[PDB]
Amino acid sequence: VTLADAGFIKQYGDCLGDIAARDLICAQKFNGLTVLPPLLTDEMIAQYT
Amino acid sequence: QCVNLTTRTQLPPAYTNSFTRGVYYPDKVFRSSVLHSTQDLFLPFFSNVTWFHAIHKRFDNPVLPFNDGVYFASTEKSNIIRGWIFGTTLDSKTQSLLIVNNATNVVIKVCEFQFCNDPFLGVYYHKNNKSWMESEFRVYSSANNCTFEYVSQPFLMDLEGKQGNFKNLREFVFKNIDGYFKIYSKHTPINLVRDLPQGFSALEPLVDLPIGINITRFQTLLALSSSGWTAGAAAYYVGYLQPRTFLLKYNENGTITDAVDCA
Amino acid sequence: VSMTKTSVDCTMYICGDSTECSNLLLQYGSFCTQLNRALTGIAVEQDKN
Amino acid sequence: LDPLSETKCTLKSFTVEKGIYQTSNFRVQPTESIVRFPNITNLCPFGEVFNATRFASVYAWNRKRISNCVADYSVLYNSASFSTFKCYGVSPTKLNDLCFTNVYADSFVIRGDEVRQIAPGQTGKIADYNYKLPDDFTGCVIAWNSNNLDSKVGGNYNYLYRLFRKSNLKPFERDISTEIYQAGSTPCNGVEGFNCYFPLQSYGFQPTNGVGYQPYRVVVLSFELLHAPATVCGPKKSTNLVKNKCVNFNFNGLTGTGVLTESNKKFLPFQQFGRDIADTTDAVRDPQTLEILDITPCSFGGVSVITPGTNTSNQVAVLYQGVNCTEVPVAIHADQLTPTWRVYSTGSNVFQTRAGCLIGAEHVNNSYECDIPIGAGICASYQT
Amino acid sequence: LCFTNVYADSFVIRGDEVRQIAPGQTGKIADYNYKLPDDFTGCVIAWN
Amino acid sequence: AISSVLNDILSRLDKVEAEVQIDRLITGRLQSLQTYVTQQLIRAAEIR
Ligand SMILES: *[C@@H]1O[C@H](CO)[C@@H](O[C@@H]2O[C@H](CO)[C@@H](O[C@H]3O[C@H](CO)[C@@H](O)[C@H](O)[C@@H]3O)[C@H](O)[C@H]2NC(C)=O)[C@H](O)[C@H]1NC(C)=O
Ligand SMILES: *[C@@H]1O[C@H](CO)[C@@H](O[C@@H]2O[C@H](CO)[C@@H](O[C@H]3O[C@H](CO)[C@@H](O)[C@H](O)[C@@H]3O)[C@H](O)[C@H]2NC(C)=O)[C@H](O)[C@H]1NC(C)=O
Ligand SMILES: *[C@@H]1O[C@H](CO)[C@@H](O[C@@H]2O[C@H](CO)[C@@H](O[C@H]3O[C@H](CO)[C@@H](O)[C@H](O)[C@@H]3O)[C@H](O)[C@H]2NC(C)=O)[C@H](O)[C@H]1NC(C)=O
Ligand SMILES: *[C@@H]1O[C@H](CO)[C@@H](O[C@@H]2O[C@H](CO)[C@@H](O)[C@H](O)[C@H]2NC(C)=O)[C@H](O)[C@H]1NC(C)=O
Ligand SMILES: *[C@@H]1O[C@H](CO)[C@@H](O)[C@H](O)[C@H]1NC(C)=O
Ligand SMILES: *[C@@H]1O[C@H](CO)[C@@H](O)[C@H](O)[C@H]1NC(C)=O
Ligand SMILES: *[C@@H]1O[C@H](CO)[C@@H](O)[C@H](O)[C@H]1NC(C)=O
Ligand SMILES: *[C@@H]1O[C@H](CO)[C@@H](O)[C@H](O)[C@H]1NC(C)=O
Ligand SMILES: *[C@@H]1O[C@H](CO)[C@@H](O)[C@H](O)[C@H]1NC(C)=O
Repeated sequence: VTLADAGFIKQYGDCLGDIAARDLICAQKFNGLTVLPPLLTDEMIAQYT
Repeated sequence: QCVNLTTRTQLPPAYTNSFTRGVYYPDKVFRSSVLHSTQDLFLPFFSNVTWFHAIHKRFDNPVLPFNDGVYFASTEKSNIIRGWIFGTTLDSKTQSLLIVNNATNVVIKVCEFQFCNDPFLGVYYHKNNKSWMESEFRVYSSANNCTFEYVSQPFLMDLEGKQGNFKNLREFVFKNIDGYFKIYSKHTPINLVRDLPQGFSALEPLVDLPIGINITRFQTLLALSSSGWTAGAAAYYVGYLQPRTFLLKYNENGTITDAVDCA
Repeated sequence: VSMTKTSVDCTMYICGDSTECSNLLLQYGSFCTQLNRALTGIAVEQDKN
Repeated sequence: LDPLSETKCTLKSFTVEKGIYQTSNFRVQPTESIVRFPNITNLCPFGEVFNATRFASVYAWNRKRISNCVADYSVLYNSASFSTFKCYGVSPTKLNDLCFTNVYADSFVIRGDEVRQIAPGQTGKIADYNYKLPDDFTGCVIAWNSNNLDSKVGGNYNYLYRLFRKSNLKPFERDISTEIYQAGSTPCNGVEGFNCYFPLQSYGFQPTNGVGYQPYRVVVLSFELLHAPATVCGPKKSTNLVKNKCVNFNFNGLTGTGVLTESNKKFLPFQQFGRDIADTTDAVRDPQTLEILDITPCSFGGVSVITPGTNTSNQVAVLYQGVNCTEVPVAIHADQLTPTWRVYSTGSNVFQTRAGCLIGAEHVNNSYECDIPIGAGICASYQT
Repeated sequence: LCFTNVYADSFVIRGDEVRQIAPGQTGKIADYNYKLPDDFTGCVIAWN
Repeated sequence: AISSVLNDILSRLDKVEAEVQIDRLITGRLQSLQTYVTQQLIRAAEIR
């Protein structure tokens, strides 16, 4: 399963220049659409499991 | 000067398959890594273009319709295709547009022209100095009301060479919309003997002329004692644009790299 | 079990970098909020699930 | 006043339960303006357009191109000489703040009653048979009575319209042709016949004519905007160009707020603006230095305020969600931002979470049960 | 209808400039000597 | 509206004409979010 924008931090160096162009996630974030992180990380779900 | 050049052979009319050619950049905006859906007057994919050629023996320069605009292209050597006439009456009852790439300059002009029955430009061939010399301009006998004119900065373009296959493909799209005559074009180097090459490449916009005339038809101008001559071999193709919906793919470098004809 | 939590800032989606637009969106009132409550309700529920 | 008062305001309550609450986004504001236009100086030749010695007939309307010059539409628009200065895709005040691709002035003379027919969407013998505008015309129609300039007591018959046509003409078509028109069902040959007409007619323009029956000169200005490399502009000086800082830019009338950057996007010669999937400009060619600048919006994100209950404590912590801390301290209230309370910029208890930069809460190594959920495994609580 | 406070603004202009007295307008009268607010409530009355 | 781009309206029109174009974009954009949030509230019940 190939996730999109897990909420885990964005920092200009990965959203302009080269990684501005081939990016839907940026098109989204630049228009006020934001994806938030789950409360339990994929490590915490694996500890419960 | 005006002459009916009558030394030619009789052939039936030829046609060819325009596989995926005649797409152009639809507006002056940059895009990259995207698939863009646009409706414009585009050349339909796998459509029959009409086909024309110069041989030895053959020299077809006919009047053709110009309805909803034209895709024009030529597989070429030695600079034989030199221009086009566009208009409605072609006989100074109305205005008409002249485009012509002569030996030294390009000229673009709009007049009540009185054009010739068979118009062409002509060259003295290999005459002792080993230089080919442009010497004839058989296109209009009068030019009565010139509302637009342009001539390029001057140049020399060569008039000579012989090869077993064509070396240039030049492609063009012409549209006459709301008083503006729009030209798009592309150059690509080739090695093909006698067909419109199978492939894809997109035409960039070139020039946008405010000419304000009706164009219903058009006629191309070829380069050649008043009859009996050699036609230097070159071949050209004519297709008609249709209002259609295309999906255009831009690569990472922002160039239209592939297309889908929606119909 | 869950889906991507999304927060959308309607004020930035609709009136992107304009005060002139923002002053017109206030004439629709609670519309900008009621959407944030709805998406926050969905987002809070992804942690519950 | 402070993040707690902003939640009290966002919840519309003077007391707030224990929780984490969303509040209006932080957004870094423009440090300064930038303006960029082509560095042309010569003014547009309007003396040859509006003050030519004689105008064309409306059947043979002249078309003059305006290029490689600087406009000042305040010289035109503020003049009382114009009986009409009506715009169809711009407001007349904005013309000095704006850039134009290719510009054509259409010059001709008509009767004063026919100025109403020059507008887009109109019809009647002028609009139908000698001068048509397109439905989506962008530009302005400018007109004035030229009675004293061009009219003589017997009639200045040098100015002509077209009374007859086989079909209505297309937008920006011009018909010079003198072909005879047959209004009868019979064909006709030679020069003249019964119910057969010369298609042009001269106006009886005399200075004794009633207002409306007097000659009006018209200029139609027919420019196209904001989509292509400009050749005419308003009388505004370019600023210097700065990069990697948040600015209010303006490139050829493309105003916007963003951080500029040196792009590797390879524009082909004919392009000036590049667009994003959202249909917004994300790169531009600078008109003085022919290089491509990436435009990105200023740093922003949601602001979530973490609070024990108002019934317990007025202390709160702030999550700048989706942000690297690096940016928080950058968000210095030295300049403008959406939020005002820059009080937390102190830090000395800040924390980088996977959810964003968290300020006003102390990171502790001892795990507890979840209390107020922050995201990505982090939770906050109010404790001794 | 009933009115809270009422002010009559009295002045003389050229007949071409009556178009400039309306709210949202511009030109040397509306810009330099008599401006109405965008959200003007009231009526403009004129005669030669 | 005369454009999809909110700034290309304000680049071209004054406060009287711009409000007519901008309220079109507010009307359509706000309808676009209500459609999204409805479809997401309905999807959240499938995931629940
Ligand atoms: C290609 O076609 C051109 C016309 O379409 C033609 O241009 C013509 O060239 C002659 C000679 O240079 C000009 O003659 C005039 O030149 C100047 C004008 O100031 C005078 O000093 C001369 O006495 C003479 O009057 C024509 O005026 C010019 N035509 C136009 C419309 O500019 C080119 O010569 C052609 N080139 C080749 C290589 O054939
Ligand atoms: C966009 O245009 C770019 C420039 O034309 C192009 O990059 C170029 O790609 C070629 C082919 O991979 C490289 O060719 C050279 O590759 C190595 C050096 O990296 C040499 O060992 C080879 O012999 C060969 O000369 C070019 O070096 C590279 N250009 C540069 C300056 O890096 C992209 O491929 C284009 N992008 C798309 C999507 O078409
Ligand atoms: C540009 O030129 C076109 C060709 O001259 C012109 O179209 C022509 O319009 C006339 C008048 O309607 C037509 O006349 C014939 O109309 C039908 C058949 O089409 C007959 O029933 C009539 O008896 C009459 O003979 C022409 O047939 C028609 N020709 C073409 C090729 O279109 C355009 O109207 C012109 N465009 C403009 C803007 O002026
Ligand atoms: C926040 O941004 C800073 C940069 O300001 C990141 O720090 C960089 O991290 C990499 C990997 O450790 C180093 O190679 C760089 O030299 C660091 N530079 C600086 C100036 O810090 C930091 O990793 C970012 N944090 C997050 C969570 O994204
Ligand atoms: C192209 O022309 C051929 C004639 O050889 C015809 O059979 C075919 O249907 C035509 N196709 C199109 C798309 O015009
Ligand atoms: C060669 O060119 C010159 C002028 O450049 C001309 O006078 C001469 O006639 C030419 N010779 C031939 C054989 O064409
Ligand atoms: C034309 O001349 C008049 C005075 O006759 C002047 O007021 C006006 O500014 C001039 N306009 C242009 C475009 O030169
Ligand atoms: C701007 O000025 C530089 C020289 O200062 C020049 O290279 C450039 O051509 C000018 N801009 C334009 C649009 O010509
Ligand atoms: C809140 O605290 C006040 C005392 O400061 C007390 O009177 C009140 O009952 C408390 N309410 C709740 C809901 O805890």
